[PDB]
Amino acid sequence: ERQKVCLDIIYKMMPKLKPVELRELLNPVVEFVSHPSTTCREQMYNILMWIHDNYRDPESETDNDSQEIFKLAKDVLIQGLIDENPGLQLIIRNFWSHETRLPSNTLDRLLALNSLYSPKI
Repeated sequence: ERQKVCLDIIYKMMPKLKPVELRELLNPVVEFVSHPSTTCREQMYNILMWIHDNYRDPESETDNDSQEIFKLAKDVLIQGLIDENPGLQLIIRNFWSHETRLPSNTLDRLLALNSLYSPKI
């Protein structure tokens, strides 16, 4: 419960931090991939979808953190397709399979599935 409320106070305060702070916060939240208590893990993934969608940086490259944390977020959000809980794994599957995160020509989707290799899976 402490960790779930912590992840809540870090989800609500998150669209105010600057990448310098979000970087130092992103370590012990992505440390939640090996967690029991699927609710805290769903909060982790649920802040990481935000961190992913609002940090894609569509060809800006202005900040090292604003692409390093996107690297780490991508790493842990593709590390969730193998989640040992249906539904939650289904949520991550739907997150990835929606338009504009994996394409749908089945050619560029094929070339894009390589981008989510991430050895860990």
